[PDB]
Amino acid sequence: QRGSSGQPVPVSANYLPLKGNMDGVFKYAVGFNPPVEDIRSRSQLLNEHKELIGLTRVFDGSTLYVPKRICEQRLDLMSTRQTDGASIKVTISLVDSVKNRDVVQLMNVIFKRILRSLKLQRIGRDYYDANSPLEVPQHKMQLWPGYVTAINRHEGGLMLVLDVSHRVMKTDTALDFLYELYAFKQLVGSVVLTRYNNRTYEIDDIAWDKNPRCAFQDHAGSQITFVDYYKRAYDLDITDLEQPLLIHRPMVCLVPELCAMTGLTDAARSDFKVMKDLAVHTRVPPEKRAESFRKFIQRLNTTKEASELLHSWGLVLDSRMLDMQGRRLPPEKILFKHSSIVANMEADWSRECLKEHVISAVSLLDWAVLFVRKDQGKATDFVNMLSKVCPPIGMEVHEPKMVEVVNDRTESYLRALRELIAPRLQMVVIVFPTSRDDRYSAVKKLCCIESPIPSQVLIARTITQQQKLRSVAQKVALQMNAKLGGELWAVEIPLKSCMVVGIDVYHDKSYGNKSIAGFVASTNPSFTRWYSRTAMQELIHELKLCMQAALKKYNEMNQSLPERIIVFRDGVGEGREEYVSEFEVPQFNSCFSIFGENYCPKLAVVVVQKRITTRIFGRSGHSYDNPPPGVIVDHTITKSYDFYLVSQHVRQGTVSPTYYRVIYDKSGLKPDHLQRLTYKLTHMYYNWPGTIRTPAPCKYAHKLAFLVGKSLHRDPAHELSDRLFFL
RNA sequence: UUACCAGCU
Ligand SMILES: [Mg+2]
Ligand SMILES: [Mg+2]
Repeated sequence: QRGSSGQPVPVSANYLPLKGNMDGVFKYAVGFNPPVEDIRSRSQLLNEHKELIGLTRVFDGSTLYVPKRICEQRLDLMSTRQTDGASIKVTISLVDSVKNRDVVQLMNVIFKRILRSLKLQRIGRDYYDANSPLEVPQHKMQLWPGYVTAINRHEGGLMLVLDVSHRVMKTDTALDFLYELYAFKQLVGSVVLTRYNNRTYEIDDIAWDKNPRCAFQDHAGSQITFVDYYKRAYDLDITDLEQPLLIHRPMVCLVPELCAMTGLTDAARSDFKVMKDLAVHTRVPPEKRAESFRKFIQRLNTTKEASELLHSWGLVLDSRMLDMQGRRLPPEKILFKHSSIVANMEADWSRECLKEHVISAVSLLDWAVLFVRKDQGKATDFVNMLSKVCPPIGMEVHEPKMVEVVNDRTESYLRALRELIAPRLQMVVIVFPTSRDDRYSAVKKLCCIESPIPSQVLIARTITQQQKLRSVAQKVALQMNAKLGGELWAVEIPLKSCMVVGIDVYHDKSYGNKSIAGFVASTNPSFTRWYSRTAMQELIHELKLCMQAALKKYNEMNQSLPERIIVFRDGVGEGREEYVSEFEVPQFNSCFSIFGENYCPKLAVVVVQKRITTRIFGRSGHSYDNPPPGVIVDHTITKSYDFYLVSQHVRQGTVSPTYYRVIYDKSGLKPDHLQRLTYKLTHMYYNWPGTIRTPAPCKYAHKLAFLVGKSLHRDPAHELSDRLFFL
């Protein structure tokens, strides 16, 4: 159940083993007979009685945890001492000491209280400070240091995972952002925080119907206005008598004039200046992240309340992150038509791809170019450069059919497109003056669904003379050759008569929560051509037909049927992993089996997760740095047949590994032959020459899902299923 | 869309 083929590397991970003083805590169950009545009463009486008997604890309704046995193991109190004056029969019953399963929740509560002791606020699911900000003053911004803490049971033991996060908050006030707007979707996700009390509330509604003159209830129903209360409490005022307000449901009202938005808005997401200004702060190298880790753990063991609480619960934690032994997979041989290039440590061959011929090239006897009269010169020079650069890379290209669209609007483009495309024509390229998503969507709708024509769209800006021409032509020629059903490079995959399948779902709130599911399955021994389908429903029953159709395509192409079927599942949360095993695997097992006669394929189902809080650093001596791409971590953190792989190379900052969780293995593949396989599949992406994060079938499936949900909104035509039209 | 990684009120 463990990999075995790879040279070991020294690595480390942001984890803290917690000492095993677990057995001490004893559990008491509480019982209340006559009134019951909720917590206010439960807290009061339990407080008094159990405090005389003992101190500390957690009591969530019925269960109660205390480190020591109560002075009486069974104790009965008979007085509610409430306003009514009735009686309550308190029944304390000691049960075992603590279950192995139940310790995790207890230490979770304890550590969240510990972190609250340090003055750190809890925003989102994260713990951020509010008195030590890194500040970028250009665009009214800064960063708040943050710690992403979680106590969970991993195979190594009861482990606290720590991770340094940063949360952008704007010095500008919500009133100024509203003035800029003069946006229901944007604010609801953001957790807007108040400035006067430095308290944080997730926002739900943005209501301008209400007015500040309306006064909220307080002091037993007395109506007091917001401005008077804020002046009395926090010593500030609201300048605007009439203003929009924000609503959060626990009736909580937030005033924009004192509210500063956290997070970065969609306009800020698009604006490149904001991203590049933030990146130097938010993106942290590995050495500074290690230094922040050791500063945090030094801070935790020095403050008074935190130091006392840990010894009160009798747990002492290590003083440094965990060290471990990952293994580096050998670099793989990337195979071009007439030469082979072994990728460097950076795992990039973008320069080399320019100078070598593609494996199999669809000779461009004819292709078309649409353009506007303004960019006619741009189109001509681009076509000339493209014709110049193609013969070096093996493709053979002829001069196009050039059509000048009457107007830049998409409708004229469509009117030309219907007449232009023919069964003979292999591809159409399009010139665009402005980058607008609707025009791209209409073009891709015609090209993918309504008519079977692969196509490429180019906005004018990237082709505005200078040295843009060579780079853009060389990075568009390969994309065109990939869209024409031709392969650029290859790697040697030992697996024979295997059909790797990649499933990833793109949750789109806009399109009625359709949960667009991708489905990409190889149809070649060399894993260079693919069959693409997409399943959508309001997945359960469309995956059936997608899988049967893919099996039929493989049978049509290879005159056989596969013995192995490897399924990589993405887009599923950590909680819902068991749901997939319960409901999806048996359905697949029966569904392809029933069609045909006595056909039983193996179905290896592996779940892939990108968003994780685990970090793997490397060292050689004392300095902490990023590990080279291609390192596996399979032991001491992995639980029940999983592993971690680093495959991406980052120019600035640290690497985020990828989690792989084998939820159902019946294929007979070794864990090592699956690890190496999913590493080799990482180089199979034809848009980026080099490695990526997620395996190539899953990345293709994610792009297919994104294209179908964001742009096409329907099923791409079955004619283009064989071609990677979505690249 | 040239292309990869981010009590409060
Ligand atoms: Mg994911
Ligand atoms: Mg593309």
